[PDB]
Amino acid sequence: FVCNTCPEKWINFQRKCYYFGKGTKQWVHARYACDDMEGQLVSIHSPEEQDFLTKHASHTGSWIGLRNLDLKGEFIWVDGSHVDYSNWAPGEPTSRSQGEDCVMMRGSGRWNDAFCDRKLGAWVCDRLATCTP
Amino acid sequence: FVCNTCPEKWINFQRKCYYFGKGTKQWVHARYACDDMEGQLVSIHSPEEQDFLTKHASHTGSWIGLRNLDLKGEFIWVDGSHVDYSNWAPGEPTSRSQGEDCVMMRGSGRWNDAFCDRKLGAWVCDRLATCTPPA
Amino acid sequence: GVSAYLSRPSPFDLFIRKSPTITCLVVDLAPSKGTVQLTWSRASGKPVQHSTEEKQRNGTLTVTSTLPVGTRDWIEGETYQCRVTHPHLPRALMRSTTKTSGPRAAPEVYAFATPEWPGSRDKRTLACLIQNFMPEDISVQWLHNEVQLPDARHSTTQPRKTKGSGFFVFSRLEVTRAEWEQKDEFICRAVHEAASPSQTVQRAVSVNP
Amino acid sequence: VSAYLSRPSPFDLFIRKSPTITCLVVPSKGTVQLTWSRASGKPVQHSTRKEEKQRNGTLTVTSTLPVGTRDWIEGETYQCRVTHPHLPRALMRSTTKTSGPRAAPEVYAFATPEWPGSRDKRTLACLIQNFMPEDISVQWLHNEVQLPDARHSTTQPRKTKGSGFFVFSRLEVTRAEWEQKDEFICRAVHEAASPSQTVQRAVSVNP
Ligand SMILES: [Ca+2]
Ligand SMILES: [Ca+2]
Repeated sequence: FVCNTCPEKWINFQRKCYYFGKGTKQWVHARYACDDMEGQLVSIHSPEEQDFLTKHASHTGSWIGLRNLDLKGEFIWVDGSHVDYSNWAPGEPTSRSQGEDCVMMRGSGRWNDAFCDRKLGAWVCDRLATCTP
Repeated sequence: FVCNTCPEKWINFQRKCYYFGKGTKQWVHARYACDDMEGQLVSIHSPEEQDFLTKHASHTGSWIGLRNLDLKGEFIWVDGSHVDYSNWAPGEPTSRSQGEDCVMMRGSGRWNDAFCDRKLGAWVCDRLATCTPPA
Repeated sequence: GVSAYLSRPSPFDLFIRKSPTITCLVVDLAPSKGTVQLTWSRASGKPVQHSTEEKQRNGTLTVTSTLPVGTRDWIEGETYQCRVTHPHLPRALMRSTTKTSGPRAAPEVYAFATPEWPGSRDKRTLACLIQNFMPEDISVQWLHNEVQLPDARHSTTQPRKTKGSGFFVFSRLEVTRAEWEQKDEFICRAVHEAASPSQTVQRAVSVNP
Repeated sequence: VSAYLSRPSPFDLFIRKSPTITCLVVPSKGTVQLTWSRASGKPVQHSTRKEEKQRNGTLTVTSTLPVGTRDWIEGETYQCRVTHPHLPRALMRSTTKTSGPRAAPEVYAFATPEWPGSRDKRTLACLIQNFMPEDISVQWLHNEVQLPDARHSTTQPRKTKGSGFFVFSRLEVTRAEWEQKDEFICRAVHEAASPSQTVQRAVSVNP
């Protein structure tokens, strides 16, 4: 097999498809968006995967698929995976509250915890790339 | 020097004048009335004084000048004087509260503690009677 | 929409300070460019004494008139009325106040102190529970060096009913180590109608005695 | 006619994992219509209506909507709309998670000294303070079993001298409870309380 096929308007990278949505939305409204698009908020696991995203990330900042169940204190990707690869901007996560149980990605590709009721102009979705036989 | 002069509408008894007012009044409103008539609510001190009042006492009931500063728990006449003479009806004072820091007089002349915001149709004032130089 | 309030005097002002005042508070939920006219009147028709406005932090005007009353006058059962000449309600406001007439009960005083919480070595919080009293009118005070702590320093709840007939409040007071390392005794005072003698019940309270 | 909208109880949310919010409105031809809507526009679950006449000729009607655990925590805004014959311009109430700093509650629990003339009963007290946000659940325990809510009474959260909030809870207790098992637990469910959103103090009558 070979996996790099994406449905229209989706950008490919490795075995996954990525949609870079734009529009003033809260974190959970940004989560909804991705569901409706049959993907999910993005889950970053490799430095290369982040490097890709850094190039397409809006300057305004972007919503990523990382937060916690509170009944944690520990961040977890919307796909269920834990944090293996991390790209925290310095002094972040400022978490432990504060609050900021949702993580955003800067222009720089760096992550910072911001409050979830804050509205940001971009979010990144992901889904599994499809394959050519 | 003899004391029995009363101003009009005042009935005398011994050395004091007595006015037997009528009209629905609360106790404190009953108090005001007597001040405005330059007396005070009645202060009963002698069983003879009580006998006299019993015969003029409204059968509906009357307000008398007995209550407490609260910061007491003990009743005191409006003149300042303590209770020497008492004419308590059976069961009364029901005070210690209850309530009923005001003392009212029944038709029978007997005393009972009723609430102060309660309204009664009669009240009794007193003042010192005035006197007459000897000749 | 618009409401107004008229509050009895403070057991402290009445029974101890012997100069009680009532306050008529009117909360305007949107102030218009007119005046409010708070008028005072006694139910007897006797003369009222001369009585004593603010922008809140949400554009609502709060104006309060403090009428000083007679000590005896109040305790005996005089009804006081508040007549507020508003430029926006078809007719006037008639708020009326009098001595709450019925059963008494002396308040139960309890004073505790909080155990030490790590990282707050320099401060503790003293609690006072005042309960099983009636009527709800009660004054709650904290003492030190046999002078009274100012009002702001502590915080006391509105009297709620107890499971039985009484009422209860809690008072909460944060204290600095400077304070208890001067005299380690703090008095929780409650001035209540029914409390004898001298209308006072108080408990004393020590940070680790 | 006022209108209100209350957040879920941190107990329903964090422990019971089935939070509910309620729209309370405090009366003539009762064509009242409580409407529920999500700020996302997603479908809301079915809510429980109940109307009641109060002991002063006022109608008190409440709608209780159950929400998603995750959906609530993550910041969804829920709304309540009302249209009515004795109402001029429809009331529109909204509720969302209070997004701010967090502080875990300090719990302390007392039993009151013996009062002359009152032997077989005591009063337990519980001070829960320095927490935020104000949303907090208070409960009392005895022998594995959680005491009924009516049994105790807990204050509306007031601000502390610092940044936090405090509540007091008051609990009257019988001799047979404490002689059986002389231990009573004061439990706080709060957002910031770790681990598993619980702070509690145990207190004995004369320990
Ligand atoms: Ca930060
Ligand atoms: Ca009686």
